[PDB]
Amino acid sequence: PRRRVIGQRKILPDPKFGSELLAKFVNILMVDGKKSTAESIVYSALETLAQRSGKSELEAFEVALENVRPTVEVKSRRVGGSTYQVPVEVRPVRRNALAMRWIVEAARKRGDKSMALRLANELSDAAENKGTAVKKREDVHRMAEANKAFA
Amino acid sequence: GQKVHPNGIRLGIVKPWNSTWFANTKEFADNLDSDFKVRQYLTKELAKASVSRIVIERPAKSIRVTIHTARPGIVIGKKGEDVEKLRKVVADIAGVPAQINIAEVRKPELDAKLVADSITSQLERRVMFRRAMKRAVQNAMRLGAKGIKVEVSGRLGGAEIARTEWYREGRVPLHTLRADIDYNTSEAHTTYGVIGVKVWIFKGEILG
Amino acid sequence: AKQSMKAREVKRVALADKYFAKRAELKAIISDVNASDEDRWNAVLKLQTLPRDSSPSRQRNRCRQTGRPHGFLRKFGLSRIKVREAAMRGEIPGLKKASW
RNA sequence: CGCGGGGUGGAGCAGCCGGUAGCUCGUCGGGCUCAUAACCCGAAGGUCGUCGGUUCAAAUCCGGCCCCCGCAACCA
RNA sequence: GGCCGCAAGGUUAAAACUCAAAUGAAUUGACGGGGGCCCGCACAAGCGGUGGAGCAUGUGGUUUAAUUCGAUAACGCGAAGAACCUUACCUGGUCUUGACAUCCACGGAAGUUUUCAGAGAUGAGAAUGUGCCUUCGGGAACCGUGAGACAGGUGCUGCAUGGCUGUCGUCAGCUCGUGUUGUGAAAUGUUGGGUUAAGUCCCGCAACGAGCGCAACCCUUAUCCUUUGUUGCCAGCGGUCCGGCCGGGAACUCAAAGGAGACUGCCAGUGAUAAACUGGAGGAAGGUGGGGAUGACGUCAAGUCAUCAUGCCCUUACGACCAGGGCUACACACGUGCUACAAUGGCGCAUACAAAGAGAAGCGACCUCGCGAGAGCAAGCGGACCUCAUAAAGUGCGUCGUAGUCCGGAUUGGAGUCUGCAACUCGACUCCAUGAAGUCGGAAUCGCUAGUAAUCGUGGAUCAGAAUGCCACGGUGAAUACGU
Repeated sequence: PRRRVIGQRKILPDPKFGSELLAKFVNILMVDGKKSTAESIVYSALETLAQRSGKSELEAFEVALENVRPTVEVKSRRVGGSTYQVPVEVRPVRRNALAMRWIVEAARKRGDKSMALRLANELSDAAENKGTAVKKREDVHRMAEANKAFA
Repeated sequence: GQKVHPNGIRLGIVKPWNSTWFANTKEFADNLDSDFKVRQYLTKELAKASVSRIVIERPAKSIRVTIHTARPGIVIGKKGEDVEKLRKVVADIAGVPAQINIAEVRKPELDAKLVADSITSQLERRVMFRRAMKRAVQNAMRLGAKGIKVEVSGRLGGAEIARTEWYREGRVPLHTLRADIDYNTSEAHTTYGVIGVKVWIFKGEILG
Repeated sequence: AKQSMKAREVKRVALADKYFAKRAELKAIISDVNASDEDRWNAVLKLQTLPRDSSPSRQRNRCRQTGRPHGFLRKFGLSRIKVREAAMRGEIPGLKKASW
């Protein structure tokens, strides 16, 4: 907004692992304020993922996230007659969010049956460095690279 | 229709109610109707008498009317002759035992409703509306109103294009809830049409 | 509303007042499962015979001042517009603008 | 009469081998538009003048007829 | 026409005809694809929609005997509820001082019961009564008849009006008095430096003051204390049918009534020795704490003569009564909603946690019957007591396994329940069957910054019956705001 920047609201860490990031992810996943179901789904995803990759539940998730975080995104300035997409260094708070969102989107897209399962699959893909979220990230990066002349 | 009614917004705080009784959902509508009737009757009767506020108050299947008027002498007539007469008719209207009290209005220039009525009367008898308005404002000021506003509207001087004109003097705070703003209205049924007269009289602020 | 409409309403009310005992009885008879068929039939026919304005489902609640059919309130017996006016004037006891 | 162009979606300009059946403005539809002209999306309008035949592809190659053009020649 | 010029043209220079202006400077506005500063879900950042589907609903149109009239910041709007009524419209059948009032004249007490014809309106019969008072020419309530004076009109004008309403906009503005400047329209104040949500506040300054508004006072919500404890409560006591139910207790919740509390008051820094700003301390709450009410001068000849009132037209009819029909029509276009398209789900069984309301021609337990809507019986209750009244999403266990499906419910057939004189046109709900379209929607387009959106149920008004609408209530409960 114009007038005043405001302090981001307080977020509680999830009961299972005691993590803020996890909680955020769960929130993102959630729909129609049905938090509980969403959190259950998330947990399920984690468990399966853990089983698959070993490690811990949280650590694996973190790793997955890491492979889909964008260093740089673009924005539309459009000062000229035609529009110029300009790259911008995307901040720590935002980058984490974006990756999560992308993952969620991928999960939603995916052709597997249960939501949780789909999510798990997505996570696995991210970890391995294939899939939808990763592709999206690449695209984002690619665009930035293309428009690197603007800065 | 911008403005809130100045009496209506203040009923909980500085202004009181006119009809002052309790009734259950059963008898409430009927009571209201009765009140409307009696009030209407009173207005019809005591037009020549300068009457400001009829306050109805019914306890224990018996109606207590309180007529605020500038000149009791005309409303009372001979001592307990006219009042008595009024009473039985009131009772009839209600269908219960009636009791009429008559409060004497000190300073009828500061009572808003009365002023409005006067203005209307003046309009009816073909005076210059503006001069009447001025008189209304001036008089109130003289009497010790912290402020007064009056407004008149429509077919002023029998003109084809209707308009509103208004005179304020002193201060008349309407947004301030604690301000004693005596508001009231009237209508001059002239040869060219109706001329509505509003008047706000600010007595002062109440501290509690 | 018109005068005529008001008059009609009044008439209807009067009719209702008149024929209540009979009509109610008839209704009861019609309902009563422990009763003769012929009797029931008679009752049904009897009801038809009675005037239509005798029914309470015929009469419309109008404003007691203006006779306006719509925007009515039961507690006050007045149409919204008149009710508001009353409130403003102080004429409805206890009623004031509500905020929460 | 003879000889060169050919004959279409409301008008017009439609990719040498017969299997492609249009594009412009137009009318409707809806939001853009401070307004319409709009930009953009989609939708109704054929016979391919006609009569036939070579061939599953035909209006699309040929035989005749009706017109539109253009021809240049003629006229006691 | 002359003179000049190679020419282009120059120079000299009319008239008819035509308009009541044309112009100059400055003034107040408005506007600018001028400029500066600032704000708002204005964009950006996000989440969910609308536009496609079916249905609901309003409008346009068309149709109709009529599809009532209005609204067109109109279009789930007036209408908080059209079967009859409502109703204003159409078709017929009827009435004409009249359905509604006042006034006399004079016939009859009002009224009460019942009969045939008629769609009904109405048009004809049989039973009762004579009350308050009379130098008796009779009266006030309530029917009857005729005369007129009048009634009546949801008939026209919102561009004659009042009242009420929308709107820019809860935008921070709009003015006035006196003084001064200018021939004057006007200006100044009200601009300028900062600051603020704010013409908020300070400082300056030909201004000095004032008013209406920007704020505060009001309701509500967040913490505490005192008072009062039933129909509300159960911490500690005894008893127990393990139910606050009964002795009791007044603690706690809760209920109202009255107080306290938040003021940049306290601390540090920045700032012009300031107004303020930035942070922190305490605190339930912090910088207007959250929400509501509150809408300046005015604008739109904005809306409403169909709420009401109010300044030409109809008066054996543009008034009144009635029955039936219509307002629910249907090639189509638009608006606002609901339900969907599924697995963050559907179905089945178990099971937990609300708030806020309503209720006497009313809400209706329990029990019995009905597959069910409901029916019968029938307590408790004008209600912190009784009833509406099981909250649902949720949670656990099972099942279905991506299908036009155990998704989706339109549509239609049968049979029925309730309300109501009456459900054909045209009500709601139930059961059994039937099982359309629809697999996230083109161009475009809307809402929302927090207990918000999203989603889940619950209640209320109008109301016999008839909500997916409106107005309320709690449950769960996000994302995002770099910035201009």
